[PDB]
Amino acid sequence: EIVMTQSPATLAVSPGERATLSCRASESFNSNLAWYQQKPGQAPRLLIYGASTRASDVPARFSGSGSGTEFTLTISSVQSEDFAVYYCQQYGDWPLWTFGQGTKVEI
Amino acid sequence: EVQLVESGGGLVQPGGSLRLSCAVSGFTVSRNYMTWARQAPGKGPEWVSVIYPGGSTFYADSVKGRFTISRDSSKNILYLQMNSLRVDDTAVYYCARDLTIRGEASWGQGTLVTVSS
Amino acid sequence: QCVNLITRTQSYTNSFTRGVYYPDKVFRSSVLHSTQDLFLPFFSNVTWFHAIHKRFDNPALPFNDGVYFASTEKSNIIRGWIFGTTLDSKTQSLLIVNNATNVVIKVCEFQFCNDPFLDVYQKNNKSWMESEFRVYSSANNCTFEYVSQPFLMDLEGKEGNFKNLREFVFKNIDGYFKIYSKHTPINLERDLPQGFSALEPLVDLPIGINITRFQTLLALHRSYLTPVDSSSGWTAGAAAYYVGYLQPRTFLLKYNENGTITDAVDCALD
Amino acid sequence: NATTFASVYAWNRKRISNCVADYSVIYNFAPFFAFKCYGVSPTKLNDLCFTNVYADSFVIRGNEVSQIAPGQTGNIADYNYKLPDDFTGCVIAWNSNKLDSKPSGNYNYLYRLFRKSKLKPFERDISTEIYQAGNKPCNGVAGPNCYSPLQSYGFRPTYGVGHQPYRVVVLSFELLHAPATVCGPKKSTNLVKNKCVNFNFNGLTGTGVLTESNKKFLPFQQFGRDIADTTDAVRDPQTLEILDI
Repeated sequence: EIVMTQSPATLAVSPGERATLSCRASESFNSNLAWYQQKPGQAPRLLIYGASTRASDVPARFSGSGSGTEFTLTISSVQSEDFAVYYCQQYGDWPLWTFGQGTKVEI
Repeated sequence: EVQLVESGGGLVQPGGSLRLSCAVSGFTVSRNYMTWARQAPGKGPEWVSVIYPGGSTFYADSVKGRFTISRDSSKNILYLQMNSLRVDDTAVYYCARDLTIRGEASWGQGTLVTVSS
Repeated sequence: QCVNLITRTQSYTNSFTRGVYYPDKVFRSSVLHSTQDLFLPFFSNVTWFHAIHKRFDNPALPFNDGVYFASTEKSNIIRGWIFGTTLDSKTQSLLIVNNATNVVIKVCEFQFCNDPFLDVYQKNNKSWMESEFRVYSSANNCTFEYVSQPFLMDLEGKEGNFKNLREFVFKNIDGYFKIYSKHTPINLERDLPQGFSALEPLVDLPIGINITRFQTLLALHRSYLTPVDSSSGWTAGAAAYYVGYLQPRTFLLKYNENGTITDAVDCALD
Repeated sequence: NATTFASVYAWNRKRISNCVADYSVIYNFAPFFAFKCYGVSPTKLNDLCFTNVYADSFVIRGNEVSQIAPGQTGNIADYNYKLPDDFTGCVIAWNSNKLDSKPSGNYNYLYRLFRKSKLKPFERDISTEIYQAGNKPCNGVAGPNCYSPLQSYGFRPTYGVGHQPYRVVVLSFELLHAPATVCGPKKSTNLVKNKCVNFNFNGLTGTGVLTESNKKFLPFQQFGRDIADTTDAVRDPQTLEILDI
């Protein structure tokens, strides 16, 4: 099935700054990518589905762009709560999908 | 709100058997897809098993032929019976109502499933 | 809808040499042969109905191992054909309609009326304004279709003397229902003529059914200017036609050098 | 080759009866993704005779055309279509990316993934009832977990091999006690004359030599057996050629 890589894997952005993450797929799916946020010791929380729309009670800073084998997630203003781990799930053959590996964002 | 409570985890030797319960509050387990997600401490999550309201159950490539996924509609509890466990099955187990096509998602707290001898 | 008349209120004659058809699709010339088959017996009692056409009847004609029909008439007021067992959404039923433009053949479960009726006036339009279609009116839950060429000879013939005689044989055997037809001109204007001609087959339909009753449908409808005299003019005397039944006997034939059946004898007579 | 192809949720029954199938331009049209034919083989399909033929049309992804099989369930095989286990036919699927997959998106193409039970084989369930995926009743409005049973494919020319629009034409052949109405038996060699030759006309076989038309056959006739119960006059079924044997 389709796997992914996350670039960069050593992300570290200061608070109050724009943040950029990129997901590169292995194969091509039907433009179904889900950006998920997991905090340490917490269940993962979905932010972006289809790489174009935010989730319920998710702020407007997170924005997805791109289609195909490259996707870009942009955080407008990280303020002391979005420092977590991000996965780009590929639900092109949903519910058969694949989550990420790890993108620990440091202060 | 949707609340998922996982229970039954613990230390079980490889080659043994175990049963996990997942209490679900918010909907019916016979009308929703329940994913039995795994997460490694070092790596990210993965899909392991899925279930359909019509009774269609699917397993991953490394877990097929050993696991049983079941539902209790009257008790609203998702059950997972695992047999012939290995060392690689030491992870943190979640009940995942992903449902990411429409755009709502709920994930359980999970239990640290440890398989070692 | 449905029309049933509360005002509801058989002149037998003789068939001499009628009801002979080609038994198969083989050709033989100037020879003779015999067949054990079901024909119309010679010199038999047939039911000549009420010899006018005002009058609109509801009989129950039973179908039994084929029916021989013959009715010399003009303008083709008699058109329909309904076959079945009870025709009330319980057992299988069959409908044949034989209008001027086309023919329609269905096998369905229709709710046929006790006395169904086809459509029709002109009234400064010169075309018949089709009023209603009270034949089945319901129960279209069936899954069959069959359309072919229009069957009968053209209608609205107003010749000074009687011209057309239309002769049919309905043979429902093996679930392989067969139609035999003949259109012949005789101008003598008296009942069944004394003569001889053969009938030819053209339609085989395999469906598989038991037919215990059949009934034919009449043309015209309610008298026009619908507010006045909608439907009260009619009595149980519908039309004039000839119906006979078939029996299995031996009916040794005679072929000419052109293969046309010219003479026949009965082996159960004198 | 149908423009505006019928989608998977509302596959139209196109029952074929009293027709003579060819089974040749079917195979010789478009590069087929999967020409799998379980139960019957497509090579002998032109020789096999069937009573009734159904044709159904699906539009599904390339990862969903493998779901169409007896005993298989999935996104399409559980709620969009179900196959009877006595199926005799083919599961032919296209690879139509040029005709479908608009750049703006073929959002008219959807598929069903909500149902209270499994689909019955050879049953179509087209409804617009709001599915109760949760515990609370819907009562018309989209409540807590009340959603439409349809989900959009969003077909566009950026998708993968298994996610492009895929046109599936499935043929169902059924036989019963009724005589077969759909066959492919059109094959007739040219004829010769004045030669010792075996002949096969309309199934009836024999041998001998041939002579052209001389007699006075009826407008409807095909068999000219004489007094001696011997076949001696025949007609060519394709063209009105009366022969003597």
